[PDB]
Amino acid sequence: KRFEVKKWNAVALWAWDIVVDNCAICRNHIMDLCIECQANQASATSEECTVAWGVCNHAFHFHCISRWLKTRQVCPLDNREWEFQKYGH
Amino acid sequence: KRFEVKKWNAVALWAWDIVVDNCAICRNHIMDLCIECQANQASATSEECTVAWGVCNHAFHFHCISRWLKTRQVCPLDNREWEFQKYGH
Amino acid sequence: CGCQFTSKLEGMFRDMSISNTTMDEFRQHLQATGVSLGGVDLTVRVLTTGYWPTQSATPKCNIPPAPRHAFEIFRRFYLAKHSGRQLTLQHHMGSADLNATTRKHILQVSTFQMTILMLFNNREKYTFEE
Amino acid sequence: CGCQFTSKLEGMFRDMSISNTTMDEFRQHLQATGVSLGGVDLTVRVLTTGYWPTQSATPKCNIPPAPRHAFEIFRRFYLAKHSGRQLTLQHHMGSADLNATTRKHILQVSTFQMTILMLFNNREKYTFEE
Ligand SMILES: [Zn+2]
Ligand SMILES: [Zn+2]
Ligand SMILES: [Zn+2]
Ligand SMILES: [Zn+2]
Ligand SMILES: [Zn+2]
Ligand SMILES: [Zn+2]
Repeated sequence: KRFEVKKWNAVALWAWDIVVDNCAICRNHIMDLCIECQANQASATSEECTVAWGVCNHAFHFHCISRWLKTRQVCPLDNREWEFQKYGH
Repeated sequence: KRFEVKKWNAVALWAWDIVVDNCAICRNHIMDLCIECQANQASATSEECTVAWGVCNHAFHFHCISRWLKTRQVCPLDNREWEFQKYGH
Repeated sequence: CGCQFTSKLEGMFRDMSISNTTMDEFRQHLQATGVSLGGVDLTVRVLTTGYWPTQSATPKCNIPPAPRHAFEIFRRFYLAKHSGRQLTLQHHMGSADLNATTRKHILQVSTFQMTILMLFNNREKYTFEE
Repeated sequence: CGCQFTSKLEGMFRDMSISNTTMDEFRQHLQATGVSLGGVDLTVRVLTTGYWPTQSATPKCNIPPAPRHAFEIFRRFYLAKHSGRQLTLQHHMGSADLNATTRKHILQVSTFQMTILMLFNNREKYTFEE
């Protein structure tokens, strides 16, 4: 051949079993609102109902784990202190 | 085809990095005597200079780790309590 | 007989637990990947050298290519998930279910006749020399 | 600034440490199997979604077959050893060294021109439509 690849420097991103189809706290989805918001509008009045990403690569609705912080303080699928490293998908 | 295999029940045996070519205590081999025996006969007078297998699947000369039990009591390549589950290769 | 001897038996049972846990884990990971998995039901058991003595001299032969590929994939999975160890091949242990074919009757081979019957499948009319 | 965003930077450095450790581990495990001629040289890293934002929309395009096989190998190895590290496929990151051939001068592609040049290698005289 005329051109051949010798080295590769790909970067691999990983995500845990967040179950994009069932929120691990509310069991609706990784998007499309939550149990306490339901309808899309539901008198939104600004604020937000996006996805929250932790330091453990877990994803839930911001509302779900914001409320869950009052019940416990360690991400339910593990035993790690939950951070708020990202907001939204 | 006339005969096709559907199920298989193979049993896999595993061994740790015992370094069959260098004893992790004396650095001679996994066989062929040890540092304090050297020559094959060396006034053997019965007794034994075989291989000792632990509960952690580590293998050294019986003489080497028998002497090493006086220096420490946790297998050097790990932090496990060393057993004597087998004698010889 | 004393707990001094039953301790090894308890360790053997712990090894059995480890083997079945690793088996279900490898099945779950094959559900996501499992490229080389010729043996459909790869029931692979992981044991430790100390508990179970070597049969005679750790045998080797013309293992069937589909079970060869299945065992290779299982060993690669086991050497990755459980790192720090090496997997050996042997034949004097285990069993298998051979699906034969008027109905489809499934036979059984105890990891001894798999190579001979695979050679027969590749080409019949063999003998001891073959 | 204080221990508000510097903690995030320390976490990013920890992620860098994790990435290089996983890289050397995957190189060591590649030294073991060596099946196909696609893993000749691999400086692949492992990052977490939270630390590093997604580039645009995670591009998913035709990758070259040798690099494609290499990435498959990497993904499988990771999901087995560090079970839970499902490698997503992206292209807006990384680089590569293309060995061209009067001497043998090695070019460099930042994971963008690899697919186009691979298509050229498969068949020259292409255009935008191709
Ligand atoms: Zn939810
Ligand atoms: Zn909501
Ligand atoms: Zn978590
Ligand atoms: Zn020694
Ligand atoms: Zn000796
Ligand atoms: Zn040990």
